[PDB]
Amino acid sequence: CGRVRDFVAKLANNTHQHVFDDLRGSVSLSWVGDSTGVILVLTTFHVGQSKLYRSEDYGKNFKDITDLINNTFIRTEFGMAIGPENSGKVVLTAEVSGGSRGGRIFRSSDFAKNFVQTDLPFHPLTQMMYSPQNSDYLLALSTENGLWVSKNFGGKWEEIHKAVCLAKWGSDNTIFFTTYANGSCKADLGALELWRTSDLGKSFKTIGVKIYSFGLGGRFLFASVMADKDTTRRIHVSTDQGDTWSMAQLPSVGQEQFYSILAANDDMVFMHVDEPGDTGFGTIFTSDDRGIVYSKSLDRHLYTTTGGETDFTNVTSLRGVYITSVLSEDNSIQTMITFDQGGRWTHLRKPENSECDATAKNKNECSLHIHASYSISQKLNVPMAPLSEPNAVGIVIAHGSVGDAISVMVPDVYISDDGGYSWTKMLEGPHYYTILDSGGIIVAIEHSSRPINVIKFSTDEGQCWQTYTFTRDPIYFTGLASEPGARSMNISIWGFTESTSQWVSYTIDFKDILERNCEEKDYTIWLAHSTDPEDYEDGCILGYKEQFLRLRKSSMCQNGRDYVVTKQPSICLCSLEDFLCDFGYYRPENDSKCVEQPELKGHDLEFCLYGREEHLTTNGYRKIPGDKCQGGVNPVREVKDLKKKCTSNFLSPE
Ligand SMILES: *[C@@H]1O[C@H](CO)[C@@H](O[C@@H]2O[C@H](CO)[C@@H](O[C@@H]3O[C@H](CO[C@H]4O[C@H](CO)[C@@H](O)[C@H](O)[C@@H]4O)[C@@H](O)[C@H](O)[C@@H]3O)[C@H](O)[C@H]2NC(C)=O)[C@H](O)[C@H]1NC(C)=O
Ligand SMILES: *[C@@H]1O[C@H](CO)[C@@H](O[C@@H]2O[C@H](CO)[C@@H](O[C@@H]3O[C@H](CO)[C@@H](O)[C@H](O)[C@@H]3O)[C@H](O)[C@H]2NC(C)=O)[C@H](O)[C@H]1NC(C)=O
Ligand SMILES: Cc1cc(=O)oc2c(CN[C@@H](CC(C)C)C(=O)O)c(O)ccc12
Repeated sequence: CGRVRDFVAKLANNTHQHVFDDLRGSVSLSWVGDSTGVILVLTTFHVGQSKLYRSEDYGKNFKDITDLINNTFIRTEFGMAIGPENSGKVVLTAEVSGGSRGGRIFRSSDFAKNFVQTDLPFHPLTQMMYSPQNSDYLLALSTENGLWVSKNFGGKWEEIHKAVCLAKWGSDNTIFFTTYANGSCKADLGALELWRTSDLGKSFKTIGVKIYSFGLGGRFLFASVMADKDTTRRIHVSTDQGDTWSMAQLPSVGQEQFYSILAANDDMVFMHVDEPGDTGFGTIFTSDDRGIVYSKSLDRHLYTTTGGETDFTNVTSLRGVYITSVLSEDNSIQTMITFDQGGRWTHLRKPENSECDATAKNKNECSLHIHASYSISQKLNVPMAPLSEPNAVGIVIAHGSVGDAISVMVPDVYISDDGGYSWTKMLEGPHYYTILDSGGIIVAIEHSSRPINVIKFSTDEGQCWQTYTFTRDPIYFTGLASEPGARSMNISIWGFTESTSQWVSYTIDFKDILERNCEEKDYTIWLAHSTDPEDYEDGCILGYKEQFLRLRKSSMCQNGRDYVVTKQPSICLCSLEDFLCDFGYYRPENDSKCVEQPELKGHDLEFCLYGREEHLTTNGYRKIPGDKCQGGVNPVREVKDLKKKCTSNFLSPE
């Protein structure tokens, strides 16, 4: 096919070895800041000692800064707490003598050039959490279940409430937290009170009662609330930060049951609801843009209750695309993909040249299935979960199998450049994989029981590969590290030599491999979501199309750190398919027409009794959240009031 020439020399001077000498136990790695190059490596020993290393070169060289922490012992439970973005804030938690009045931290605002020791008034139960708004604002939970806040980068701490189960930063330095009264968080479960502070503890407002748990995603604030004189509970939603609430359109659940936010974005959430009775699976619902009304997206979605693992995956390299696992009747697992944000799920098309396996009832006809958290947890030979990056358009890389179900065999690696519509076997056998330069470079390391001296790369998005021996002394591979955001040319291969064992890291700079900077000609026009190009609506997803400029497979050049994914939207005519049925409406049959329910049952009937004025009254149709369509069809009909229809059956008092 095609390759890069004289590459060996180009990677020769760019391969940078660093040996880590003393290392043991927990090894944490933290990137600090974007486009800084700062990496922290924290190690701990036990009968012990903590070693701390720093690199400004993206891992090409480190320097032992343990002398900055006074060679004291860092507790790994709390790891390295890194400030948001380029703040440079770094906080480590030291272990203190048993009798100490309070804990102790080592903090740096300088990207760990200098640290300062600070004795705390308390003992941290949790890692310290930075306010996303202001990186000098931190909150922590004490072992006494106190809520402590620092206005200056952990220098001074104030205890704002004395009983707290859970606490979170919202937007604008807001703090949400749950509290208890009588006794342990555990005991008062369901009886918890939900509070909010917007002043950092000057004043509070209790925005919920009978609270079980809460959580944030997108614009939504979710709270689980227990039913009066009952063992069950249900979701309530707030977009006003607790000021007003509304009951969700979801079913209630018992105590063995749970809710989970699978994904949330400014438009909506995917809510997973556990099935009653230890199924190991649930149903996924997608919400409307209020987070109030829930369409039912997927049945028998696999989510384990203990050590809860779900293969649910945002495919971040193309808009609207998500993959996940479902549990079949034959008790086997199948991967499904949605291109529309959960309006439709379907099996993943299999590679043209792939062959079906034993799991498949027909040798000619089967599909592609993806290994993800679940496979991993069951200890199938799976080095990495699925990878995609938003700056690498359409690209998805995953271990998988081709057949009627996820198979237990040793998986090859598969790739897609179109966002999951079509696939190809990228490499045979399990590999660790990473994306550099927004897809300009793909890198892979073989997964082996025995040591490896070799790395593999592709500049054509996985179509052909080349091989580079980065060391004479082969190592046992322990991981890849590369700058978050997939924009660098720099990749770190982590491992240890055969023993007297020690860790080493070989960091490779591809700057010479692609010497040429990409230019306008190197990009070609690509419509995302194309199915039938003769169709006027081809590629409309959620009301609109996007056309991209993508880097040619053939063209090899660096995209650049400043690279901008450029795309243009086309606004499609609204059709009924752009709407979801509103409360008390459903799509019977083939027709996409939303029609009125004859009567509301189950949680529909629950809501209908217990809902509120806005949602109970309806147009029968709402725009799918995030759906940008213009013109064409707007359903025309008058808002009705459904409260009468539910209460219609009940005898009412005077
Ligand atoms: C599945 O993965 C997709 C790819 O990552 C997700 O798409 C991304 O969604 C996020 C959030 O909706 C978008 O984030 C951007 O954030 C910046 C930050 O600016 C500020 O925005 C508001 C202020 O108005 C506030 O939240 C903060 O102050 C932020 O600092 C915005 O300026 C952007 O306009 C945009 O909102 C990404 O743009 C988007 N990526 C792509 C490639 O479209 C998708 O949401 C995921 N699905 C789910 C359900 O989570
Ligand atoms: C691969 O790793 C190397 C480090 O080994 C990274 O080197 C860094 O390169 C950037 C730009 O190429 C340098 O940035 C600087 O930016 C400021 C802002 O204008 C200005 O002083 C200069 O224009 C300068 O270029 C940075 O100093 C440099 N750092 C080191 C230690 O060499 C390189 O960025 C990595 N490659 C990629 C693609 O990320
Ligand atoms: C795996 C798992 C098991 C479980 O029992 O509960 C989970 C929950 C709890 N969800 C809360 C609702 C609230 C947080 C919005 C609730 O169920 O009341 C998760 O959020 C995520 C994962 C689990």
